[PDB]
Amino acid sequence: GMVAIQCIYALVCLVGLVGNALVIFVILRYAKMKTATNIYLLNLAVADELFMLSVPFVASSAALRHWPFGSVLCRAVLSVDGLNMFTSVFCLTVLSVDRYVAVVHPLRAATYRRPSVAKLINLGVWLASLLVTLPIAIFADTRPACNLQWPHPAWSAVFVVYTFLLGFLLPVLAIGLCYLLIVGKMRAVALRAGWQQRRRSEKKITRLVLMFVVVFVLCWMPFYVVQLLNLFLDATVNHVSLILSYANSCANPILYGFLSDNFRR
Amino acid sequence: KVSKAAADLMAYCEAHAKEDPLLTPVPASENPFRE
Amino acid sequence: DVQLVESGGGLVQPGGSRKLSCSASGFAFSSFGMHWVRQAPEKGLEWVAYISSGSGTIYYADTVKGRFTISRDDPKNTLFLQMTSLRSEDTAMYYCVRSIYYYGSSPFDFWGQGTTLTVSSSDIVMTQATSSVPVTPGESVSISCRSSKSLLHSNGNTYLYWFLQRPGQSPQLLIYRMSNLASGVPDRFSGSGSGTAFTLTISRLEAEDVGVYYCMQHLEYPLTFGAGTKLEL
Amino acid sequence: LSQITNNIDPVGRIQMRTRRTLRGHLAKIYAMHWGTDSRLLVSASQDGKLIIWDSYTTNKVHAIPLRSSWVMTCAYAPSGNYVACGGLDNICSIYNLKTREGNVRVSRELAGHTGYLSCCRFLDDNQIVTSSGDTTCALWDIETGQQTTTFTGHTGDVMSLSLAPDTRLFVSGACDASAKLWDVREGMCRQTFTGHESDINAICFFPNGNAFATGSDDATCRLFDLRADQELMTYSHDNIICGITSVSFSKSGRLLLAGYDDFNCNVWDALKADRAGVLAGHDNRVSCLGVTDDGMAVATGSWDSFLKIWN
Amino acid sequence: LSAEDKAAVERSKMIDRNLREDGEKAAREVKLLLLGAGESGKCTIVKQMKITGIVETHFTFKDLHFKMFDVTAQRSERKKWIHCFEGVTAIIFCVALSDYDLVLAEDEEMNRMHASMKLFDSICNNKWFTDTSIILFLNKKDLFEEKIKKSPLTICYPEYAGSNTYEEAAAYIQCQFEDLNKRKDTKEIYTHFTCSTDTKNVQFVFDAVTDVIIKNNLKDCGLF
Ligand SMILES: Cc1ccc(S(=O)(=O)N[C@@H](CCN)C(=O)N[C@@H](Cc2ccccc2)C(=N)O)c2ccccc12
Repeated sequence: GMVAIQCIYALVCLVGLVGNALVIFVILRYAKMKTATNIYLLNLAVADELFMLSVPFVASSAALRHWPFGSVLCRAVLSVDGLNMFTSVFCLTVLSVDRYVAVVHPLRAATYRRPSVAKLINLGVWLASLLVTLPIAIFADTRPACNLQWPHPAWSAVFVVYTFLLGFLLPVLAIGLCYLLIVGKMRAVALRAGWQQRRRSEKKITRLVLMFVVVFVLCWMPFYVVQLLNLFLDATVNHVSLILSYANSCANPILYGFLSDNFRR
Repeated sequence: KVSKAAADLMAYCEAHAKEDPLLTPVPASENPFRE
Repeated sequence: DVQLVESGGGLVQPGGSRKLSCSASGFAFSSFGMHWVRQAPEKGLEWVAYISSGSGTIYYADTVKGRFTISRDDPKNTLFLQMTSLRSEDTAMYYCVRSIYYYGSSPFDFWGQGTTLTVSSSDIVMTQATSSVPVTPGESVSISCRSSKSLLHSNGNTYLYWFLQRPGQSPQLLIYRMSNLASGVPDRFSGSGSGTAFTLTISRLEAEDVGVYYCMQHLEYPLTFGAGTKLEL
Repeated sequence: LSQITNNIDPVGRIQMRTRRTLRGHLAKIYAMHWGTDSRLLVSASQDGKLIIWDSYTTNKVHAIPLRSSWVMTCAYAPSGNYVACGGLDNICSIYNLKTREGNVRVSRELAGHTGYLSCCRFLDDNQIVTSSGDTTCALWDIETGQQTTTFTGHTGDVMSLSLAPDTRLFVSGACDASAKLWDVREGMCRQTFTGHESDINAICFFPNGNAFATGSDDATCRLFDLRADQELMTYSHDNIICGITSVSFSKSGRLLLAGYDDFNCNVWDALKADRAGVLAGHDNRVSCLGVTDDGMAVATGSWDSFLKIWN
Repeated sequence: LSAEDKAAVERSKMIDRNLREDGEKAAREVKLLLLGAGESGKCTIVKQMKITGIVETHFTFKDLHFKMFDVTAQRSERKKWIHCFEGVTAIIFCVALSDYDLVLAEDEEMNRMHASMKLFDSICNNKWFTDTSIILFLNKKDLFEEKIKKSPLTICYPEYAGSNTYEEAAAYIQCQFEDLNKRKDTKEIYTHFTCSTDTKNVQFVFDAVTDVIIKNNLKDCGLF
């Protein structure tokens, strides 16, 4: 049944479009790039909209069972699609490191949270993402679908696991170690200041830092495990797997900015 | 008499309104504040 | 008490270096742009090098570009001028001048004593059309100067500086912005002009006004001084 | 006076465009002052820095490191040589801008007051009127540093000051809803100004010299005279439920610049008390406001470390 | 033209950089302010520092700089200068436990405990210190326990009836000062026992200001 699959496709695009349009509004009109964190939030905000530049093509081509646009543009739309998902991954990684160094080492982060360095490291992960994205250009071909073409299965196996570690495994382990050390020392400060009982503010943080990690897994890991099923499948497991993966960057606007009181104020 | 003392401001505001860039429109080239 | 003393007393042989020093006292050496002005015996002044606060903007003259090197020390309040590949035309006094740049400032206020170094043997041209005016005190004296380019800018001010050099002493500023006298100068020097022609009138001349006059522009680098109007009694 | 002035009316909507925004501060701005040259303006912030801004190029002429970060007032002398800064420390450290050195050196400190210094204004290079929080004002010197004349007639804490065009008599309001026209020659008030109900916060003279505006924390301004002393007009409106932190006039004395603390300024008609313009854009409550003597632009300062220039 | 304006901009950009570290040096250090009425017992908090207008004190402890401000004698009303301190790390309070029996020598009708409690609510419930934490100290705990074995303690609170013991009353009045605050969802209130004996309570305020700057760092990250 492609009715419910096509219905949630427009739902992910519509709910995320009004979400990113609100994030862009509340940042450049109230925050106006105050420090590194609001600049990092602006990075994924436009990267999500850059990710919405590809969702109208994937949803319509899925109903056409393959890619009828061409070959010169498909290699470009898959490059930017892989670029934004690498950008969104690299953005949340250094931001979690930035959130880690800001609460643990306030005196050390005073020299790294500058608006100057924030803009250099913003495009610094952009050029680093193309460095991990350009392999999609070295083997870009269209053999009607429009997927990647490798000469040997061993090359296709070592490639999908290369982006699985540096694109999924290592970054989700970084945000998990950064967030755990944030709430780890925050609880240590609670025991030292006399607040042995877990206050409501720390419970709000531990649920928020856990929600960021748990959603990042259940939205990207289903996308990574089905590609290994493509390595060695069903015709209904790839359609909704991309839907929940596309819903990740669509729900991120209402997850990072709406829940926090810093943006809605 | 305070009624005509209030009207004394007319002799100072209506006579100095020509050299007031805030009340009268002024070109942007004459003003040092330009983009 | 502002003081700019230089060191390195001794002639240099062509084919080496001297690397003279210049210390500062009585003022914040870190917040002043240091200038280097040369003057051969009975010759016009000429700008050499200028460094700003923090070694940010370091400009050199086309005569010294690629040959001389300037280095300042804010913690030491000492200016080191490394001079290599010297020749006979480098024989001058090497005046050191401080300057701060803002609206209403007085650039080129204090001049150093300078080191008279000798050697073993486009740009805006500032012309004065007069080199010597022998005039005894008793009447007013007016000295004019011309420029290759009109010094009238868009903001409104005209960047022009007058310098008087007494025999055996260092020059000092007379009027900045062509209409504003520096600190410590009585209201006798009145500067006038429009674009290219300028005028410096002295109502009453004393023994303090007898010297060589220089009309320097601060528009483009290298800076150029006037021809030099010497006064006689 | 609405029965008089039948020839005038609110001139449409005064739309002052934001030309310059002074950036560089990192704390809450609390005071500022202009000059006749209308190019250099002083500004005081809670970061302990006194900056001499360039109005036309948005550049910083001087950066004076203040000893006390809790500065509440600052003045700019007409000679452009000295600037004062008073605060909670009650040390009106008058600095010297035009000096032989590079750094700004303090000329004279004034530590004779007991209450918090609220406002200071330079009469000339020899006399300066500085108010304080002990319900009194005093006239200070520079070369020696004393109180030539101490005005003790207010029951409330003084907040702001204002100088006349001739600098021979000045009005000053206090927190007890009372303002008094003090004299500099003999040194005592002639007639008080009691027409408000809340704490008077801002005081500014009229360009003619026979009137002055008063701004209290009851969401309204008033215009008093110096000859008959009776209220002529009230800048009251039900749309304003906030306080007042600044008030000023233009060069023609027609458009009253009222710096209300509701994140936006208001350009009121100085003759009919009608809303002519609303200067919006500040991200925090405004505390200081000043119109240039030339009348070209108007500088408004808020607690968002931003100094906006309106023209 | 860039003739001399370039050097003027370079000079402005030079002090633009210099003012940036000064703002960062002031941001990494802790800025504290203490209040209190007459006989507030502030001699304890100002003595642990290593060292008209208000008094200011500097002291560095545990590799962290603290900028504590002493109000002292200010006859002016706080309404006109309490908004200047909007942005301090954690405002300090010093209430005297020996103020329950002695009354204020102003009108012979107001108790010192009620006057200090009225000042605690006036400082806490305002439009400026909603986010800043309050660190109140119970000064002179030995003088308080010496009088509680002779006084019923009902002088301050007439509706109270309990044990006349230090550990009981120190905890009872602690919850009492934690009920006059209405911003229980934004700010935090700390309580500690300070005296000449068992001194060096700076470890409490050090862990307290560390909790605030982290709460401020969490606001910097956008997590609250
Ligand atoms: C683990 C892994 C597998 C495959 C690719 S991948 O190089 O194959 N590209 C992705 C792009 C998804 N955002 C893809 O699964 N794309 C679909 C859906 C689609 C996308 C755009 C247009 C049309 C259709 C596809 N059938 O091509 C990856 C690319 C980058 C990182 C990891 C990848």
